[PDB]
Amino acid sequence: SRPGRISQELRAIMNLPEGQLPPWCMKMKDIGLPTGYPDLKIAGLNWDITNLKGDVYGKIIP
Amino acid sequence: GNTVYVGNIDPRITKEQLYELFIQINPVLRIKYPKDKVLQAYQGYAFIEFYNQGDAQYAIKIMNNTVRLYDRLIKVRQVPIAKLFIKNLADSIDSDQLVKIFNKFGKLIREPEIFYLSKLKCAYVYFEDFEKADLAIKSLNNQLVANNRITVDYAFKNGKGNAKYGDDVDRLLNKE
Repeated sequence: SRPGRISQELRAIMNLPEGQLPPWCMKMKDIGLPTGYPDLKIAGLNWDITNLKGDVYGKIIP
Repeated sequence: GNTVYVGNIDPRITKEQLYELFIQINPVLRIKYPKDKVLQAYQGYAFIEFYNQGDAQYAIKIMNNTVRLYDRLIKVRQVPIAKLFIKNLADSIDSDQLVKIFNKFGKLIREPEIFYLSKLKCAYVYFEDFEKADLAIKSLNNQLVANNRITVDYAFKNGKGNAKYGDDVDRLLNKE
């Protein structure tokens, strides 16, 4: 398990339908990216929305 | 400093799943997720330890009242209550009289909060125990107090009193 991937089971538990960013990503626009992941890319924030596929909404890319 | 208290966790949530959630927010050192030994269930809360104070503080800012797991809103703080809606209070009915009327049914966690809709004097009353809250409903719903006929039921959060308040029982057992 990694930052940027969320399993279908957890997605179901979160009530997060596919093709949607997890609810905490909106707050990251205001407050900033994770202090422990300076190189985190999130689709639709600082990574092309085309990469939001399946379990993936982000990825640590330097 | 580097550990956060997580509250309001549906007991079906596993520890793997807590890890999977919180590693989205920052890298996680360990998780203490207490199990009630008698019931072999989890108790509604956990402790998540990050690597430093900064990541924890970040987590609290981002995660607090952002995520619903099994529909319930998760709380994140540094370092599960019976709330009733009372409608149609008389002008006479102080905050103090509410305390006296509901005291006899059980312990109150905080003082009442009074507010007005539409003319219509209402209050929130906060019980430690859903068992005690039930008695107060049974005894006072649709009854006459200071010549006004009141209603008493659980407040909206959609309502308090759901089954998954065995979290109330665990917290009473383990003394908050």
